[PDB]
Amino acid sequence: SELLVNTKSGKVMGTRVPVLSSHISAFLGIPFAEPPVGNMRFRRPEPKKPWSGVWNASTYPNNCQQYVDEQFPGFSGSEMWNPNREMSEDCLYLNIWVPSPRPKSTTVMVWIYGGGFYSGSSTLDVYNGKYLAYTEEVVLVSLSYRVGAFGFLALHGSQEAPGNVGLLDQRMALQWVHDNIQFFGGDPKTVTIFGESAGGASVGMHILSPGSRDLFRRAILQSGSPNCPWASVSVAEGRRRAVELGRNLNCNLNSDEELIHCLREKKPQELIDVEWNVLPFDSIFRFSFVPVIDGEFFPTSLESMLNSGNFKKTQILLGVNKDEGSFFLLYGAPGFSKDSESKISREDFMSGVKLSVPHANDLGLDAVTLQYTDWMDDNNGIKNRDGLDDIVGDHNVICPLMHFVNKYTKFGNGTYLYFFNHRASNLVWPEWMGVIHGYEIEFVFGLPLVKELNYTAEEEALSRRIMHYWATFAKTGNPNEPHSQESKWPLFTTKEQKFIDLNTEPMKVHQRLRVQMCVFWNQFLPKLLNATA
Amino acid sequence: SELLVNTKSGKVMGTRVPVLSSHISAFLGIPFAEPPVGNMRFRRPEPKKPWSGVWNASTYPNNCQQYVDEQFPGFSGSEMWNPNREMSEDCLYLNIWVPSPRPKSTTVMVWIYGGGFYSGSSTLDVYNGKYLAYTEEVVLVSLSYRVGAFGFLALHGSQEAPGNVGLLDQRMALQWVHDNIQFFGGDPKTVTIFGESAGGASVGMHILSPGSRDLFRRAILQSGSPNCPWASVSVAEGRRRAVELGRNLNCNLNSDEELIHCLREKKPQELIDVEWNVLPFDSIFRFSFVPVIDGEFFPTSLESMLNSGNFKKTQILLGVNKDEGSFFLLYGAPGFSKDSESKISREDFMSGVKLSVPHANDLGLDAVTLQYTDWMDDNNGIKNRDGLDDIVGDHNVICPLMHFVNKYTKFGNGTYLYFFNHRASNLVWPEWMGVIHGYEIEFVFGLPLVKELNYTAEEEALSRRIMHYWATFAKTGNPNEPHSQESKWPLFTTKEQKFIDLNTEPMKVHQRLRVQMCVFWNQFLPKLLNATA
Ligand SMILES: CCc1c2c(nc3ccc(OC(=O)N4CCC(N5CCCCC5)CC4)cc13)-c1cc3c(c(=O)n1C2)COC(=O)[C@]3(O)CC
Ligand SMILES: CCc1c2c(nc3ccc(OC(=O)N4CCC(N5CCCCC5)CC4)cc13)-c1cc3c(c(=O)n1C2)COC(=O)[C@]3(O)CC
Ligand SMILES: *[C@@H]1O[C@H](CO)[C@@H](O)[C@H](O[C@H]2O[C@@H](C)[C@@H](O)[C@@H](O)[C@@H]2O)[C@H]1NC(C)=O
Ligand SMILES: *[C@@H]1O[C@H](CO)[C@@H](O)[C@H](O[C@H]2O[C@@H](C)[C@@H](O)[C@@H](O)[C@@H]2O)[C@H]1NC(C)=O
Ligand SMILES: *[C@H]1O[C@H](CO)[C@@H](O)[C@H](O[C@H]2O[C@@H](C)[C@@H](O)[C@@H](O)[C@@H]2O)[C@H]1NC(C)=O
Ligand SMILES: *[C@H]1O[C@H](CO)[C@@H](O)[C@H](O[C@H]2O[C@@H](C)[C@@H](O)[C@@H](O)[C@@H]2O)[C@H]1NC(C)=O
Ligand SMILES: *[C@@H]1O[C@H](CO)[C@@H](O)[C@H](O)[C@H]1NC(C)=O
Ligand SMILES: *[C@@H]1O[C@H](CO)[C@@H](O)[C@H](O)[C@H]1NC(C)=O
Repeated sequence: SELLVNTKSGKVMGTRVPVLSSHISAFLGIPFAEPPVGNMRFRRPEPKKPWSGVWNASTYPNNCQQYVDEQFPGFSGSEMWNPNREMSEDCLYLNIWVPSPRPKSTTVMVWIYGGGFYSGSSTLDVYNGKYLAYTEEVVLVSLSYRVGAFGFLALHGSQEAPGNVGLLDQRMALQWVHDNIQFFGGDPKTVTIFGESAGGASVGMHILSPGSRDLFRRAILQSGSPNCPWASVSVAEGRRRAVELGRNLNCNLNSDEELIHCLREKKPQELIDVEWNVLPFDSIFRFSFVPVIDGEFFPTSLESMLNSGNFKKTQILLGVNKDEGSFFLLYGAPGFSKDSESKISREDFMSGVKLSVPHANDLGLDAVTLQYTDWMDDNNGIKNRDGLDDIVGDHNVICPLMHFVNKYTKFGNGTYLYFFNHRASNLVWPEWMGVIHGYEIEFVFGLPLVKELNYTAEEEALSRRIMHYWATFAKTGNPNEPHSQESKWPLFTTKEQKFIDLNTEPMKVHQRLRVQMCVFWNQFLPKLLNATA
Repeated sequence: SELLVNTKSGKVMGTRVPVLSSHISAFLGIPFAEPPVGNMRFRRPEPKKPWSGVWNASTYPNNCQQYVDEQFPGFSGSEMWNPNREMSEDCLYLNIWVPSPRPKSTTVMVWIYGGGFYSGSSTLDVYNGKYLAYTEEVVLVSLSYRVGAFGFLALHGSQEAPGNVGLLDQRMALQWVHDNIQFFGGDPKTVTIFGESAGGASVGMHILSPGSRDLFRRAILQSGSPNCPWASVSVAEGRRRAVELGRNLNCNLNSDEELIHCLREKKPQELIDVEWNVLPFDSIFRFSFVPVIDGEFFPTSLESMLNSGNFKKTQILLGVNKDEGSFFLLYGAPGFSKDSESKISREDFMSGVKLSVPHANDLGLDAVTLQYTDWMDDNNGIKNRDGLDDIVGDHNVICPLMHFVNKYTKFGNGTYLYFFNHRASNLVWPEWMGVIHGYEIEFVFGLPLVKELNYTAEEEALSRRIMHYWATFAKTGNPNEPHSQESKWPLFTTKEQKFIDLNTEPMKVHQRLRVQMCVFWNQFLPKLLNATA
């Protein structure tokens, strides 16, 4: 009964599931913490009290309370990210995918979903771990964590709403995986945590946080970095938004205790409905309740931690996608559409620049504009559009990640940089959107392997290659074949700063990813805004 | 006796001179002002007292007291700009070149030599007007004006050293040409003033100055603009330098009167020897004593005058050369040589950036650096060198001229923009220096016509074309042939902003000359320096 597993918390009943004309085990819904309900809302997670009998882990668990995207109802493109289960605070569970026969001490891979820290679900179709676990014979785990106010409300000082609880949720799952994954054939001394966007930033935060370092071996970061403009706030801003939320809900503000009590009575949807109202600016790619630089989970400022090398030192595989910004412009910028090539005008361009760099003063905006405007042809609808895409991309994902890369590689043990630039043949979004943020995931989890998903043959190869790189890396700390003859994915070094692209064509090696624009975002603009303010 | 001319100041005896196996008249040394000597030093020029008898104008006059370049002794490249006559304060004379037979009421062209306002001579070989006057049958005139302290010392308030006297010198020559050029077959109602570098800036200043507008019809500007960073200073800076000069010469400073008396006793070389010591910065392309925004010669600030359209409205022909900055880097930047391809290092590059933009604060310097550095290959010796060339070029000549162009064309009557990018076949300077500042002059005056100067056949064509454009323009206000079939030199308009290049190849039309870099120099950087200071 490989489906009947006994863990240090209780027994769990699995379920056999088909995968590419075969089967593997699957334990969905394993609880790793007491339900963050009632007075637990906002508090740090508490480990799951051991249970009696057999816990049925055959179906997927609930999804955490979140904002649901309904801008394009009845459109797979955006609906594929929405909660596909019943939302509920009681949502701290994790899913495992064990190969069959159940191996022992095999590479473990824990996935942490993205979603800007305000949304996400471990139960999406696109995150079905059966293919990867099957094809690469690994123990694929998918955790979950609180999001929105629920997971990141921060009244620094209080013990009721300390902030970063959502990250602590991830830590406790990693801890569980630590103590129980061996009972599933997993090797706790060989765990790779990986995630995309907010999930990626999460991985990076676990690398930095002293209280998480010992819970994993190596890590992967997809289109996300711990130092991203949107991935965290100061204790002060965190407290400002928390109060604002309260004001937004007619609450006693006089003290933390009174405010916590008020927010703890409100139904989940009440909080969610006014969640966006706390942001300081009109903007895109900015999220209300995110990790807060607390001095605890994060010893000191992120930048200082990176300089001093105060962070876990291991191997990391990370990269980005060609058009990271397109997805956000569609949702927030003026002029963008899903039903047209969205040629942007000069006036809308100026508008998008503001929404994209909300914290910028007027001179800053000029800087950004000058940097991304071709004055030899500035009324070119196409150009302006691609210009915004790059701005949103470079500022929020690519350059922040590159800064992280360079900074990490000085103390790291092995850095692998990729540039995903393949436009899926069956993508439901229009063409101007290019290689959209988050669309490398379907290849990482190997959906191009499902013949019914009408992908191309060449795309099945890519997905198999990508999973192999991801699997091999988590297993060895290197994605390259021990000694194949296939082109090697070079090691990113401080001097050569090499990286490769990921697509159907033959591998190619490049250097200094968007180095020019990144000098602008990482060195210059920060200085300009500091001096002129 | 076409050589014997009677003017409203006295008679003058000319001299016949050979030109391309033929002859024309030439009156060298016509005095148009009382010698600015003794107590006249620094004062506004006074018209030349009518003389008795026949003034012999067969030889060239003296050159004004100036700093002599002796960085490359015995090298035609730099020596061709040095005074080729005996320097002396008594230097206010002008030269005329009248075709033979002496025509009547023909197009007149007055040349104003450049030299950063600290040097220059109307008697250089490269400025011999016999070819142009001969080939294009025009009355070519070459004036002179005081330079250095002598021509621009400015103690605003005083009447002894009011500043801008040097420009007034040019005005009085233009006035003379006005009242006497008809006696030489010239048409005072058809005078075109043209000059290069400081001379060009001069032309532009005459266009702006209310007291000069009526002295000419149309104008030409070569690699020089009235609004250039180096072409003028505020009344305050003007007074600061004047004092500094005095301090530099152990003078009573207590009052203008005492300081003027002191500077009026010192021999010309004394002043000249400490002339560079007054600049506020360590730098290249910056000159000690230049035009001062006085509220008189210049009603108000240059920028305001250009916005309000407060300036002479006529036709103008102007342009620049491909490598304006090279000449100055050779003389002031670290790393540059005449005996090598001057591949510049990253450290010397940073140094040159400072010398090139002396008025910039640290953030400004960063801006400039980021704008001209290719971070995909920043140790490329070549690139850095060309980068400096462009910086020095764009900041000091090209973008300032472009700003002038755009601003003028809103009220102008006809604007023609050229981009001289032909590298003379016999240039004595090394190749890296490209198309050096001031080397379009030899073609304007048509030296490629002299077979003994070993130019190419193709270069004789260019020189003849160029002179024709220059001549035809001064004659009609349009350089194009009334109705030839040759490619037309389009009119620069605010919308299309067209211009053409000048070289041996077939004409080509372009648009928005260095528009990208100019947005940086004309809009952004000025704003950045304003905000952050
Ligand atoms: C309509 C909901 C919605 C609102 C706001 N911002 C959004 C940003 C992004 C998305 O969608 C994605 O990001 N995407 C959805 C998520 C998707 N992921 C999914 C998982 C993997 C990566 C891709 C990418 C596209 C939806 C948003 C917002 C902002 C503000 C409001 C306000 O009422 N709203 C409502 C009031 O006042 C303010 O001052 C202001 O802060 C600023 C003006
Ligand atoms: C050696 C003389 C010389 C000096 C300085 N600057 C020069 C600039 C340019 C040339 O030559 C050309 O421009 N060129 C010569 C002129 C030529 N024209 C000719 C006509 C048509 C255009 C081309 C172009 C090349 C010669 C220079 C200078 C500067 C300063 C001194 C100081 O002692 N000097 C001496 C002290 O203290 C300061 O703080 C400082 O201001 C800044 C550090
Ligand atoms: C748990 O295992 C059960 C077999 O012992 C299986 O029948 C359950 O499937 C579904 O049953 C229905 C009645 C409902 O309870 C639904 O939630 C279950 O998914 C399976 N699921 C449970 C109850 O956890
Ligand atoms: C003025 O015309 C003279 C003929 O009447 C001619 O001889 C002069 O030539 C040069 O003569 C010598 C002696 C010397 O004065 C020199 O300066 C003259 O150039 C000519 N030049 C003058 C005197 O102005
Ligand atoms: C390839 O699989 C697709 C899965 O999304 C499917 O939509 C395509 O359509 C066909 O299969 C099902 C889903 C149904 O729509 C049927 O009517 C279609 O034949 C499928 N490609 C095709 C056209 O065969
Ligand atoms: C073409 O004219 C040049 C003018 O500068 C000259 O230097 C070249 O040299 C010859 O003429 C004179 C000047 C002298 O140097 C003589 O020895 C040379 O033959 C001249 N080109 C040549 C080489 O004929
Ligand atoms: C990682 O560490 C091992 C041994 O500690 C060392 O041999 C290796 O060079 C390191 N990896 C890199 C390339 O940083
Ligand atoms: C110059 O003025 C004339 C008449 O005043 C006018 O016809 C012409 O269009 C003007 N030139 C331009 C193109 O500005």
